[PDB]
Amino acid sequence: TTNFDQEALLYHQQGKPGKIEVISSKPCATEKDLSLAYSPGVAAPCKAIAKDPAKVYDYTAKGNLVAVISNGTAVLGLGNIGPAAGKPVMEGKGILFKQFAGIDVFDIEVAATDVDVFCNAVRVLEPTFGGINLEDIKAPECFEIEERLKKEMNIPVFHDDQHGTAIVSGAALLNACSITNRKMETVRIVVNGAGASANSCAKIFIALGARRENIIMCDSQGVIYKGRTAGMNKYKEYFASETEARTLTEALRGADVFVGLSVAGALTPEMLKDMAKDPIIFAMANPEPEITPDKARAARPDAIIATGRSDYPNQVNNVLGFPSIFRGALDTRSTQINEEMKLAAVHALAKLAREGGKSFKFGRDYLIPKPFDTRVLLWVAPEVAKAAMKSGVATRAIEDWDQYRESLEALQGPSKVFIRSAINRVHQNSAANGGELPRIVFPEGTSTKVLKALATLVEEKICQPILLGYPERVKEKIKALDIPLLNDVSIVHPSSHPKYFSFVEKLYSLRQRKGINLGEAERLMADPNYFAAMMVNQGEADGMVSGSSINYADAVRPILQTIGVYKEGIPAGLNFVLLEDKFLVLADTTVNLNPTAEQCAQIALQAAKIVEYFGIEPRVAMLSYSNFSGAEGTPRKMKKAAEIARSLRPDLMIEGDMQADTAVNPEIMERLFPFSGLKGGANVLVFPNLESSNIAYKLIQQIGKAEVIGPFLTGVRRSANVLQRTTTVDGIVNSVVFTALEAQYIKEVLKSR
Amino acid sequence: TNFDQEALLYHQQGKPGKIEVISSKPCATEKDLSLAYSPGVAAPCKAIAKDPAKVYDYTAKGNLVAVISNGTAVLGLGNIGPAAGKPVMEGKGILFKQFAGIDVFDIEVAATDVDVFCNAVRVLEPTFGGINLEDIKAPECFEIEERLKKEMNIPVFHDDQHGTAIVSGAALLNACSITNRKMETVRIVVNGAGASANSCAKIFIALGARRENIIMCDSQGVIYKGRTAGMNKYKEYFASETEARTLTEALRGADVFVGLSVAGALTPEMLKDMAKDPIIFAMANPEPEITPDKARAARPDAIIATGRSDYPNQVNNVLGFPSIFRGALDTRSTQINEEMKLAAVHALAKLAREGGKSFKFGRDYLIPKPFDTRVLLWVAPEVAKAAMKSGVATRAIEDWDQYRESLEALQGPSKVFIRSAINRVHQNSAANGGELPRIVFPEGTSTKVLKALATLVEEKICQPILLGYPERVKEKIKALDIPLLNDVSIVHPSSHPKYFSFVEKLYSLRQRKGINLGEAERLMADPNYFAAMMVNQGEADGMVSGSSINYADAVRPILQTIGVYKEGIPAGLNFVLLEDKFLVLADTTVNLNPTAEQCAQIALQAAKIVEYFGIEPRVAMLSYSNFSGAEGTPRKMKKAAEIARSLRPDLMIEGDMQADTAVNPEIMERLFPFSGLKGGANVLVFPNLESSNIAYKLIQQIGKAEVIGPFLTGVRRSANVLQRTTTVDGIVNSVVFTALEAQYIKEVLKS
Ligand SMILES: CC(=O)SCCNC(=O)CCNC(=O)[C@H](O)C(C)(C)COP(=O)(O)OP(=O)(O)OC[C@H]1O[C@@H](n2cnc3c(N)ncnc32)[C@H](O)[C@@H]1OP(=O)(O)O
Ligand SMILES: CC(=O)SCCNC(=O)CCNC(=O)[C@H](O)C(C)(C)COP(=O)(O)OP(=O)(O)OC[C@H]1O[C@@H](n2cnc3c(N)ncnc32)[C@H](O)[C@@H]1OP(=O)(O)O
Repeated sequence: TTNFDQEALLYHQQGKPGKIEVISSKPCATEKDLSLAYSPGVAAPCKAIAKDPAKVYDYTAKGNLVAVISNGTAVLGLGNIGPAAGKPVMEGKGILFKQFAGIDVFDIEVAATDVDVFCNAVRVLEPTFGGINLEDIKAPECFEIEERLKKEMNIPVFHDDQHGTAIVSGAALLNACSITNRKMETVRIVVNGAGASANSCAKIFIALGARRENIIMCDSQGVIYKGRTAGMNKYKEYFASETEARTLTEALRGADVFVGLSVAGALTPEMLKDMAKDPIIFAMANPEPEITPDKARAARPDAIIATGRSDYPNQVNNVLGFPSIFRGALDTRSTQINEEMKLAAVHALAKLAREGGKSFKFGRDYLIPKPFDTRVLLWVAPEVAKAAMKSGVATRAIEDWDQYRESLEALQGPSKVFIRSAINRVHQNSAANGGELPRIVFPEGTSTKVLKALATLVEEKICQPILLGYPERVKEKIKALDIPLLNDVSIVHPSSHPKYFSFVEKLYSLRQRKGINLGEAERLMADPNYFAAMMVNQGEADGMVSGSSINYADAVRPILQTIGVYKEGIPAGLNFVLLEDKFLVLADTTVNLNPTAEQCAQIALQAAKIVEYFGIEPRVAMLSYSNFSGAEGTPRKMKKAAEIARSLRPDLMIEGDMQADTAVNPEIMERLFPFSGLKGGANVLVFPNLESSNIAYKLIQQIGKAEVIGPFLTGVRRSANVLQRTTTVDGIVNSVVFTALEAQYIKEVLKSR
Repeated sequence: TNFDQEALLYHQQGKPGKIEVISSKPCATEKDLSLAYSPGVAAPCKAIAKDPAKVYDYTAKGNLVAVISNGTAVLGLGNIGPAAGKPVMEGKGILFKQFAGIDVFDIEVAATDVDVFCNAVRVLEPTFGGINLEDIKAPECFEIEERLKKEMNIPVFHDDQHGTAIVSGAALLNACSITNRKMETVRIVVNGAGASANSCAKIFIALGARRENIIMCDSQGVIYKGRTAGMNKYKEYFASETEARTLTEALRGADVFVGLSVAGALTPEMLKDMAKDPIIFAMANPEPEITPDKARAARPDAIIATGRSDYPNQVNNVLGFPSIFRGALDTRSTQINEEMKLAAVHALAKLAREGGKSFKFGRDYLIPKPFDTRVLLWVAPEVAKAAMKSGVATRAIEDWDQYRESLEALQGPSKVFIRSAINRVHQNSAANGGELPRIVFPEGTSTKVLKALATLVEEKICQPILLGYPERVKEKIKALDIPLLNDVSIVHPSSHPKYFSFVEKLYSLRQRKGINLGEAERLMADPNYFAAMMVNQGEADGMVSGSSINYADAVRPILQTIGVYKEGIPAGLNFVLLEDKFLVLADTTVNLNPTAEQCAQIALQAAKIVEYFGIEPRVAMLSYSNFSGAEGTPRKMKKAAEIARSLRPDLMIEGDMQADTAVNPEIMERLFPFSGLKGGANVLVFPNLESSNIAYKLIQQIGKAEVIGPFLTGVRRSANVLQRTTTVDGIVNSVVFTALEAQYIKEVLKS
């Protein structure tokens, strides 16, 4: 079938099949380690737990192990396809738990559509798990199953499909009512859809203060009125209204809030006209919402809008709810997830939306936190903890809350969140600038890697790409690769660009005494690399990305000739290694073969200032094959480099010469060279020659199991980066994210002066 | 209680428990999640809905085993409960991952009733590729297993029932082969009616024993046909028509005793009256029915197996389930039938009757050791073959070499490289009459060195010789409380008999390099110089230094004393132990800026070492460039590769190239298919000391791979200098490989 589907298929099938693997968190390499992990040593925890059962939480994974359980009768938007065919989404859901709350998950697909047998099978699994996440079970069975297992089991039971939308949209409505000066007891709500999510929406809205009579529920047969027989059951009567309205159009007349849990296009302009002033629209249907935010505001300008789409503001995404909720539950070793806790989550999210460089402004286009916000865990998980204890369902009290947030941050390290946060920041930047995306030029307009990355990139609003090349030939490669998301992208052929000759004049004037006269300037300016560099220089672009298809020197050279270094700056490649507790910055990985002490120092200063952009204390090591010897050669160079750097930046920890492990490992430093002023391990590593840097970062990238992003060109006046030609597509995507950042930053600085 | 306390903290420290579920694929970024979850995840779903079998292609199913228990028969603690059994189930899981690379969900079920238990497990089938029932008390377990085996279409296997049967079965085959018995005539009595017994009888009969020649006993005595007292459906399976009623009566003239019982049950009288060449399987835990020394005291002709590791012929289940399930899953089988269990038995037995060299088949080696790295490669394919032949397989394995490759991928260097080294050292010693390698450690007062030596002498790795003032070294040894080193030889250099002969030698070597006799004497008083000379003159087999001194100062007296072999160059070499492969990095320590020629020779040295471990070396000359050959190191590395290829035309040697280009074959094929390096490189030669040194140290710290070394190559005798940043575990590894280098050199010298 399609391209994206094929990618997903290969994603699941390549290497190890599936998306999860169960590994040891403790040593198990030697026979002794196994004598502790298994017999005869493993008897010790058992004996303990046998005598004091609660201690299962102390000696086993339970305190962080959640079950994602399903019979696959309501998978995503695919319906009743079976448990086995539902296994990939349950593995996926597990991944969300791990990435957002650091929770371990076993995905359990049960072959039981009978409620009775499903519950009998699951109930009895309780000793194994810290909590149960029911997922993708069709209505009305899911209601019966969750209600039953919620009490029969002494660990939390939570069907996300029912309550996620209710919780998140609950927060969104709290804030929207606050903006429009509504009080909920008077708010008239209409819910369209009778799936698993609808009932929980009405209940949560009432828990927040809305009145039942002011809420009207609809399904495929229309308004769910009291006394209806056609297509009803026990649970659809739970919120049947005694309203006179019978069609969807009639329920929404003079209405305040629309909660759409149905089908695309279901909400019509006629319906919109007859809502109350400042109508609140939740169009949560999948794959397309009941109406797009643009159509809704087109019909009625005072509207407030939320979707399940990330393309549009106010995305309600279930990922805002279950990770923090289960987190709070597990850390308090709670017996359930009750209404007090769900409400605690609702309010925590809502409050979070209502409160470095830029930040999202609270308003009609910002009603709830963004999914890639690292603070949701920090804010929500503890309020859930608090609510669990206050309700008495917690069995373990949390006393030190700061210490608790430390424990939560540890769960959210750079290997999980750095890129996520970068992307968010790009979004805060564009949003805070009236929404324009940075204009980024790609001189390699026919590069397969580049076009494929741009698909991802344009879809997620990271930049506005401009491609360079012959328009017919690039439109052709784009069609051959079947990437339709790029039919709008600007394509420019340099020689026929209107600003071409002014560009050549500029290059000429810049390099007329460096071997480039008008003839030659014209020649060079016809080259996309040069044209791109000049667009960036002249402000016709906010940044540029090249080198996907040629060696670094050739790609970087026009950048250095056109844009040049800023005062005292030095052109230098820099990469991030995204580890779990920290990230390391490596420089210079691309430009300088054999930098002097002076040059190494400046590189250090540049990397340092970048690290600071990310709110980290840079701690710098000048790497060598030597430990504090200062011997003739590389040792003296790196020692002097550290000395110079410290003189220009006396506030920073900068040390050298030292070996790499001495540098990154603080115990080694304290045990062997405690006189060193570098403490806590360095996070910035500058190399003595191009061999060491280029080789190190590439090896780490290939055989280490840590993401590394870059190289990023530092030292230059305007925004430009040269990819490693060995890059992957996902690599280019990460690169362009950070180029979008650099571009946004530099544009901001230019607009100040 | 101290071992107990250690185990407790082991479980309590860091993350509670012993397991965590991690992603095997990228899933941090927006794109990655759009593939791991909605909307991309719809694609595999839609596929599986269409063809349920594809659940094996797009999910962990084909490598996921449930270790399921209710905690009614946990280890040797009995009916202790589901929550209390959780630690051993996680543990069992760790064993699955380590011995077969199988992922496991530990499932502790709160159900003592057979019908509800079975109803809960039956319905989990879509989740797992197989079910390993564990620690469920008899007789429930019998009913449960038979039932779920019928009801479920994925393999069902209660290891407690069949493990001892299978392993001791292999053992019995071999023991009978040594003693020239045919199974048809062998008289067996098995003592104990636990979960293990019936399956023992069943497997023995499958191997050729007659039901009539087998007697079962429990606490009340012989299980005869027509006995009523305390019998049940399953104790009837092997009721004998024997006239014997006591155990002692059954064992009279018997060939085999299978003890699945209690300590002391086998007595000299019943033992005296077993047949000639009695076979004793004393597998009670914690203590055997009888110790091997006492059984041989009573009957010298006895062959003995225990469940304990202290003694030869250990019967341990860990030899069974990992390959059994491996074979099962890889053929995507619907069950584990008797045919497969037998395949396991026969393969285990054959493997024992066959690293560089191995053990001697006889009465003290009837089966492989539990930690034999050959087991998975040997057993899993025979299980698979049996699975296919018996029709329970749903996916045929076509290429057996491709399959053994895949199993090697599962049991890669990160799990077994050091293990195999240790085994190889042991077998070298063993094949050479038990002499341990003489390794001299000049830093006799180094705490890190002493701590490593504890493990080293404990594990029969070498004969250490410490250097320093005997007083101060014993003083520190007592201070650190390491009692295993009260026997170790300690030498004060100037007080050694061969001291002056050593100084003369140094003199004659360096009399024209700035050293006359006085100076020679003076230097030879230095432990580093003394150690070097000791190794040189053969008064030691090797040396390891550099724990408390910088590398240059440590390595210099070695190079001045022992020196390089012809055409050789001193070079530091490291291994990176990854999961699919190991990488070799050189030269990581000595040469600041090796020439092309030097880089070539370094390459050759690394190559020969890799070949020593049975790998095809593939060499990349690293640069900041891809096949540019520009002035500078690119040119140097291109030339280096050309020279290497000239000296070893049979090898894949290529350059100049970047590191990702080198280790990654896709990059290479995508960008530089003209190159002669195919399949990724495993030997990486660096253009300078900065790059090599920084690389191995960085990888070691932030990478998640063990890195071992540096090892000094190019020198005439076995000597290595540690990185001063080494940890103690680092020193034990280093000394392992030093022992190997030492053994090898001694062997070639005797030629
Ligand atoms: C991602 C990867 O895999 S990276 C691959 C490994 N790295 C490489 O292949 C690149 C290695 N380095 C080089 O090739 C060279 O140092 C280059 C290309 C960066 C310099 O280019 P050269 O051909 O030597 O001189 P060139 O005229 O092109 O210099 C470019 C411009 O920037 C300036 N410039 C170049 N390098 C520097 C530097 N370290 N510091 C300050 N200014 C510099 C120059 O002055 C020049 O501007 P100007 O001539 O108008 O004054
Ligand atoms: C694990 C880690 O962290 S390593 C840290 C980084 N590595 C280092 O710091 C060591 C840096 N390298 C060096 O300092 C030098 O290369 C050393 C120590 C290897 C040798 O340096 P020198 O001071 O010249 O040694 P020295 O002059 O005493 O001679 C060494 C002996 O070995 C020989 N030798 C030394 N290097 C070599 C070589 N690459 N090739 C062949 N022979 C050599 C010499 O012939 C000499 O013997 P000779 O006296 O008969 O001529």
